[PDB]
Amino acid sequence: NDALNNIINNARDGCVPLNIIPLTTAAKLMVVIPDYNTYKNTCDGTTFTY
Amino acid sequence: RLYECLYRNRDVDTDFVNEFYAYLRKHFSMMILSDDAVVCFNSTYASQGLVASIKNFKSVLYYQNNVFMSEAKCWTETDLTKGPHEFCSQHTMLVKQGDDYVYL
Amino acid sequence: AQSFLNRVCGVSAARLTPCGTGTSTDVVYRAFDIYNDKVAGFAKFLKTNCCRFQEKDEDDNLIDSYFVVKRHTFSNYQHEETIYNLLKDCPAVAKHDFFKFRIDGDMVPHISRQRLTKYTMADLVYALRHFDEGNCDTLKEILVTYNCCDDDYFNKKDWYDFVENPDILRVYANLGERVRQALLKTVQFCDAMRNAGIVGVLTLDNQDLNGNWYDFGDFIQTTPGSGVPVVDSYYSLLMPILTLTRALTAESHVDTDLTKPYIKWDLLKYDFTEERLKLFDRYFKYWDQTYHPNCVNCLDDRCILHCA
Amino acid sequence: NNELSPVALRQMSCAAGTTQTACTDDNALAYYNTTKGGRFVLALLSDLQDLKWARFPKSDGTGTIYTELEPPCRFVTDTPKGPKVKYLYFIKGLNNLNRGMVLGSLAATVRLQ
Ligand SMILES: Nc1nc2c(ncn2[C@@H]2O[C@H](COP(=O)(O)OP(=O)(O)NP(=O)(O)O)[C@@H](O)[C@H]2O)c(=O)[nH]1
Ligand SMILES: [Mg+2]
Ligand SMILES: [Zn+2]
Repeated sequence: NDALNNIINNARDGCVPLNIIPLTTAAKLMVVIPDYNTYKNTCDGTTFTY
Repeated sequence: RLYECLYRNRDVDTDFVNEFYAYLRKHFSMMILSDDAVVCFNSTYASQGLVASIKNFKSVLYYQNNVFMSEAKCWTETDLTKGPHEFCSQHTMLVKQGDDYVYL
Repeated sequence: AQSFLNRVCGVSAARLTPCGTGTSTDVVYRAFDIYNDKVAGFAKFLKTNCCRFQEKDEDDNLIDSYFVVKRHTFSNYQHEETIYNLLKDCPAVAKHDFFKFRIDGDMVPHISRQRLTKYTMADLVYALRHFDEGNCDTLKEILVTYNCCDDDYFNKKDWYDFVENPDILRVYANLGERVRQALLKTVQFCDAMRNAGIVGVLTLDNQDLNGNWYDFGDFIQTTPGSGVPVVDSYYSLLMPILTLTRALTAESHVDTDLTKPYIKWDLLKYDFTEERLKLFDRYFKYWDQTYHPNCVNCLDDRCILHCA
Repeated sequence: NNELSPVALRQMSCAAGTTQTACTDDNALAYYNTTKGGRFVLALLSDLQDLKWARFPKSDGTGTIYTELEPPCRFVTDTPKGPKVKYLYFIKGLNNLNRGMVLGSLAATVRLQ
């Protein structure tokens, strides 16, 4: 994607850590919730922010 | 000299390393596999804290490995005529084979 | 008689309670770090000739602060007098009080310390490094006194365990700030000791839990600007604690204060080579051994151990 | 009790100078560590102001070792001569504990003002 270019071109060198590429570029999130209590504090409603 | 070479000094003291190794192998005979150990030690020393005991491994595991050694997984025997209470999950029995006595 | 108690309190806070018997010493069981010329070790010995008095807070309840007056040697008396006179202006030095009280026919000298804490740092380090649940009363007291827990926590049997009761870390971590303060004040101590021209060897049982330092009985003098502190048992014995109690947790906050948000590092910044050196220069300044932030520059395997 | 130096070691005069060949002959007073794995010089007491390179021939004579005398330490002493304006040089890369032993033994047996 173009977001990969935007995130790499702004590195001081061009080497970005691996655990931030999906964080700031992935186009789909997958949550796994064990019980309703955790569901209420994570994915309540149609929209949520992570 | 152990404290001296431990904290004061900075480089190896292979004379004293050899000395300590000799002392250990003379008073702390050992048998190892991947974490399944057996230790035969002089007892009239460990009763005075001159060598390791079974509480000392508890303390070391506590402050370094960050686990508590419950005193129901580590045993201790006192009559060598019967071998280790358990090693590699096999008990040891002293029986008569032929003319002599063997451990199976 | 009783005027001894009037002399000890001196000018500050005469709410004395004798914790001994009369004017006689008080035998104890503390963890030293002796190495003179005949004995080494890190074991519990017994009393340094200390008479101890406890200060009363208002409402006549007892508070953790003591006046430990020793009774050892005139030559050591003047020796300590001179070192204290040189070393006084530092904030991390606990206020001595040298006086001369008469017992029977002898102006026996005393060193009446001021506002101490019942347990030093060597006691914490020992009783946490030589753990024994059979008798961990000292750890119990040290835990309850500094508001880390309450006595009712110690009835939940298997409280010390790490596998079960994983909450015990939250009890230990609350001892964080105190240890941090010790480190900081220790650093300042070294600075003073260097700038005054003093040769001295530092130990963990020379430090109340607040951070202060005391009893420089075995020091010597040099020319100013050319002092040396010897920190090789102190730091090294203390090392296994700063990860049990998460001693550096107060370093991801915006200004290293517990009542602030977290520092938000940039997403892509990975080097963290100057931060490590700043942390080293703040906390461990007199660890006279090169610390390479990246181990690729190490010389042999032992230096790799020392930098990892 | 954590005592700095319970009994100490000895001294001999040695050769030193400014640069590599500037080491002429005996111009120093060196405390040394007599270990069974060879003698390790501890400290250099000098009456010259700027030395940087000391030298001692190895025990077999074939080789000689050089020591960088890093920046000195001013002091003055009491003697029948009176004030002795001397400088303490340590071999570059001396641990704090060895500096402690050197200075402790000096101030114990050598008079300072
Ligand atoms: N914190 C604390 N320590 C006490 C108390 N009573 C006795 N002590 C002991 O007294 C010690 C004071 O140090 P002390 O041995 O007198 O001096 P030092 O610096 O350790 N060594 P040196 O005697 O050579 O100067 C503490 O480390 C501790 O072990 C007390 O009520 N509180
Ligand atoms: Mg004392
Ligand atoms: Zn290194």
